[PDB]
Amino acid sequence: LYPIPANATNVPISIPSRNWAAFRGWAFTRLKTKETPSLGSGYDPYYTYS
Amino acid sequence: NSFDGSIVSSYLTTRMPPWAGVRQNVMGSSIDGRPVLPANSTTLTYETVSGTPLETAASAAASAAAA
Amino acid sequence: VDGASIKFDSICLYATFFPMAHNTASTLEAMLRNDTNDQSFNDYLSAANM
Amino acid sequence: DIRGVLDRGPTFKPYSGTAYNALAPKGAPNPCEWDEAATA
Repeated sequence: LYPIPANATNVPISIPSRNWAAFRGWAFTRLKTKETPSLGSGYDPYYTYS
Repeated sequence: NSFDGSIVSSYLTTRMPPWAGVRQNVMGSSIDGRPVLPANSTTLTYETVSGTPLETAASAAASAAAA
Repeated sequence: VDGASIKFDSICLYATFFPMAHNTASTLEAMLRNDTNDQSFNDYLSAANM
Repeated sequence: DIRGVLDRGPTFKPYSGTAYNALAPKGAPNPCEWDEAATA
Protein backbone atom coordinates (compact mmCIF):
# COMPACT_ATOMS: atom_id res chain seq x y z
CA LEU A 1 0.00 0.00 0.00
CA TYR A 2 1.18 3.51 -0.79
CA PRO A 3 -0.17 6.78 0.62
CA ILE A 4 -1.57 9.41 -1.71
CA PRO A 5 -2.03 12.82 -0.04
CA ALA A 6 -5.08 14.94 -0.71
CA ASN A 7 -5.31 16.62 -4.06
CA ALA A 8 -2.46 14.83 -5.55
CA THR A 9 -1.35 13.94 -8.89
CA ASN A 10 1.67 11.74 -9.06
CA VAL A 11 2.74 8.96 -6.85
CA PRO A 12 6.10 7.53 -7.33
CA ILE A 13 7.36 4.24 -6.01
CA SER A 14 10.23 1.93 -6.04
CA ILE A 15 11.34 -1.45 -5.03
CA PRO A 16 14.99 -1.80 -4.37
CA SER A 17 16.87 -4.28 -6.27
CA ARG A 18 15.81 -7.88 -6.20
CA ASN A 19 15.71 -10.81 -8.41
CA TRP A 20 12.57 -11.05 -10.47
CA ALA A 21 12.50 -14.72 -11.41
CA ALA A 22 9.08 -16.14 -12.25
CA PHE A 23 7.37 -12.76 -11.88
CA ARG A 24 3.90 -12.68 -13.41
CA GLY A 25 2.71 -9.07 -13.72
CA TRP A 26 1.26 -6.23 -11.69
CA ALA A 27 -2.26 -5.27 -10.68
CA PHE A 28 -3.32 -2.04 -9.02
CA THR A 29 -6.34 -0.20 -7.65
CA ARG A 30 -7.01 2.91 -5.57
CA LEU A 31 -8.85 2.92 -2.23
CA LYS A 32 -10.19 5.63 0.05
CA THR A 33 -7.90 5.92 3.06
CA LYS A 34 -10.57 6.16 5.74
CA GLU A 35 -12.11 2.98 4.30
CA THR A 36 -9.02 0.80 4.69
CA PRO A 37 -8.51 -0.60 8.19
CA SER A 38 -5.06 -1.04 9.70
CA LEU A 39 -4.61 -4.78 9.49
CA GLY A 40 -1.54 -6.27 11.12
CA SER A 41 -2.17 -4.78 14.52
CA GLY A 42 -4.54 -6.23 17.08
CA TYR A 43 -7.16 -3.51 16.85
CA ASP A 44 -7.17 -0.09 15.20
CA PRO A 45 -9.08 2.58 17.15
CA TYR A 46 -8.72 4.88 14.12
CA TYR A 47 -10.89 2.72 11.84
CA THR A 48 -13.96 4.91 12.34
CA TYR A 49 -15.91 3.70 9.32
CA SER A 50 -18.26 0.78 8.90
CA ASN B 1 -4.69 23.89 6.84
CA SER B 2 -7.98 22.13 7.53
CA PHE B 3 -6.31 19.74 10.00
CA ASP B 4 -4.49 17.63 7.43
CA GLY B 5 -4.50 14.21 9.05
CA SER B 6 -1.71 12.67 7.02
CA ILE B 7 1.36 10.88 8.30
CA VAL B 8 3.90 13.56 9.16
CA SER B 9 6.68 11.78 7.27
CA SER B 10 5.62 9.33 4.57
CA TYR B 11 8.28 10.03 1.93
CA LEU B 12 11.75 8.53 2.19
CA THR B 13 14.20 10.68 4.14
CA THR B 14 17.86 11.06 3.22
CA ARG B 15 20.75 11.04 5.65
CA MET B 16 21.82 14.51 6.69
CA PRO B 17 24.93 15.52 4.75
CA PRO B 18 27.75 16.35 7.17
CA TRP B 19 28.97 19.85 6.39
CA ALA B 20 28.30 23.45 7.31
CA GLY B 21 24.97 25.17 6.87
CA VAL B 22 22.81 22.26 5.75
CA ARG B 23 21.49 20.88 9.04
CA GLN B 24 18.98 23.68 9.59
CA ASN B 25 18.26 27.30 8.68
CA VAL B 26 18.68 29.37 11.84
CA MET B 27 20.15 32.82 12.44
CA GLY B 28 23.81 31.93 12.92
CA SER B 29 26.74 33.70 14.51
CA SER B 30 30.35 34.50 13.65
CA ILE B 31 33.35 33.31 15.61
CA ASP B 32 33.63 36.57 17.55
CA GLY B 33 29.89 37.25 17.76
CA ARG B 34 28.79 38.90 14.53
CA PRO B 35 25.30 37.76 13.47
CA VAL B 36 25.08 35.51 10.42
CA LEU B 37 22.06 35.28 8.16
CA PRO B 38 20.42 31.87 7.60
CA ALA B 39 21.84 29.37 5.15
CA ASN B 40 19.09 29.84 2.56
CA SER B 41 19.46 33.63 2.58
CA THR B 42 19.94 35.42 -0.72
CA THR B 43 22.86 37.51 0.52
CA LEU B 44 25.02 34.39 0.99
CA THR B 45 25.17 33.59 -2.74
CA TYR B 46 28.41 35.51 -3.27
CA GLU B 47 31.42 35.94 -0.97
CA THR B 48 32.06 38.90 1.31
CA VAL B 49 35.70 38.95 2.44
CA SER B 50 34.90 42.31 4.02
CA GLY B 51 38.39 42.90 5.30
CA THR B 52 37.61 46.13 7.09
CA PRO B 53 40.90 47.44 8.58
CA LEU B 54 42.80 49.37 5.96
CA GLU B 55 46.39 50.31 6.61
CA THR B 56 46.84 52.98 9.28
CA ALA B 57 46.21 56.51 8.00
CA ALA B 58 49.53 57.44 6.38
CA SER B 59 49.74 60.94 7.80
CA ALA B 60 53.34 60.06 8.62
CA ALA B 61 53.77 59.47 4.89
CA ALA B 62 52.34 62.93 4.18
CA SER B 63 54.77 64.52 6.64
CA ALA B 64 57.65 62.52 5.15
CA ALA B 65 56.64 63.74 1.70
CA ALA B 66 56.55 67.33 2.97
CA ALA B 67 60.03 67.01 4.52
CA VAL C 1 53.03 61.24 -1.51
CA ASP C 2 49.31 60.47 -1.96
CA GLY C 3 49.38 57.92 0.85
CA ALA C 4 48.22 54.82 -0.99
CA SER C 5 49.49 52.06 1.27
CA ILE C 6 49.63 48.27 1.24
CA LYS C 7 49.84 45.70 4.03
CA PHE C 8 50.60 42.00 3.56
CA ASP C 9 48.59 39.83 5.92
CA SER C 10 49.72 36.26 5.26
CA ILE C 11 51.28 34.07 2.59
CA CYS C 12 51.06 30.33 2.06
CA LEU C 13 52.74 28.26 -0.62
CA TYR C 14 50.62 25.95 -2.77
CA ALA C 15 51.79 23.05 -4.92
CA THR C 16 50.17 20.22 -6.87
CA PHE C 17 51.51 16.70 -7.39
CA PHE C 18 50.45 14.43 -10.20
CA PRO C 19 49.19 11.27 -8.49
CA MET C 20 51.78 9.16 -10.28
CA ALA C 21 51.71 5.44 -9.64
CA HIS C 22 54.42 4.66 -7.12
CA ASN C 23 56.24 2.15 -9.31
CA THR C 24 56.30 4.58 -12.23
CA ALA C 25 57.18 7.47 -9.92
CA SER C 26 60.16 5.56 -8.54
CA THR C 27 61.25 4.54 -12.03
CA LEU C 28 61.04 8.15 -13.21
CA GLU C 29 63.04 9.30 -10.20
CA ALA C 30 65.70 6.70 -10.96
CA MET C 31 65.77 7.96 -14.54
CA LEU C 32 66.18 11.64 -13.72
CA ARG C 33 68.84 10.97 -11.10
CA ASN C 34 71.05 9.69 -13.91
CA ASP C 35 74.14 11.70 -14.73
CA THR C 36 73.24 12.09 -18.40
CA ASN C 37 69.51 12.82 -18.10
CA ASP C 38 70.04 16.20 -16.48
CA GLN C 39 67.64 19.08 -17.05
CA SER C 40 68.78 22.20 -18.88
CA PHE C 41 67.19 25.63 -19.23
CA ASN C 42 67.69 28.97 -20.93
CA ASP C 43 66.13 32.33 -20.23
CA TYR C 44 63.79 33.29 -23.05
CA LEU C 45 65.23 36.79 -23.33
CA SER C 46 68.81 35.60 -22.95
CA ALA C 47 70.55 38.73 -22.49
CA ALA C 48 72.71 41.00 -20.56
CA ASN C 49 71.02 44.14 -20.04
CA MET C 50 73.03 47.26 -19.74
CA ASP D 1 49.21 32.65 -2.33
CA ILE D 2 49.07 36.15 -0.84
CA ARG D 3 46.21 37.90 0.93
CA GLY D 4 46.07 41.24 2.68
CA VAL D 5 44.66 44.75 2.68
CA LEU D 6 45.49 47.38 0.08
CA ASP D 7 44.45 51.04 0.26
CA ARG D 8 44.55 53.10 -2.92
CA GLY D 9 44.36 56.49 -1.22
CA PRO D 10 42.31 59.53 -2.17
CA THR D 11 43.49 59.65 -5.76
CA PHE D 12 41.99 56.40 -7.03
CA LYS D 13 39.10 57.15 -9.36
CA PRO D 14 38.18 54.57 -12.03
CA TYR D 15 35.21 56.44 -13.53
CA SER D 16 35.47 59.31 -15.95
CA GLY D 17 33.08 62.16 -15.38
CA THR D 18 31.19 62.67 -12.15
CA ALA D 19 28.74 60.61 -10.14
CA TYR D 20 26.21 63.20 -8.92
CA ASN D 21 23.94 65.43 -11.02
CA ALA D 22 25.86 64.40 -14.12
CA LEU D 23 23.00 65.70 -16.26
CA ALA D 24 22.85 69.08 -14.55
CA PRO D 25 24.37 72.08 -16.35
CA LYS D 26 27.90 72.69 -15.15
CA GLY D 27 27.18 76.32 -14.31
CA ALA D 28 23.87 75.84 -12.53
CA PRO D 29 24.11 76.70 -8.82
CA ASN D 30 22.19 74.89 -6.12
CA PRO D 31 19.45 76.87 -4.35
CA CYS D 32 21.48 78.99 -1.96
CA GLU D 33 21.27 82.03 0.28
CA TRP D 34 24.01 84.57 0.92
CA ASP D 35 24.56 87.93 2.56
CA GLU D 36 25.00 91.08 0.52
CA ALA D 37 25.60 94.47 2.11
CA ALA D 38 23.58 97.25 0.48
CA THR D 39 22.16 100.60 1.59
CA ALA D 40 19.39 102.42 -0.25
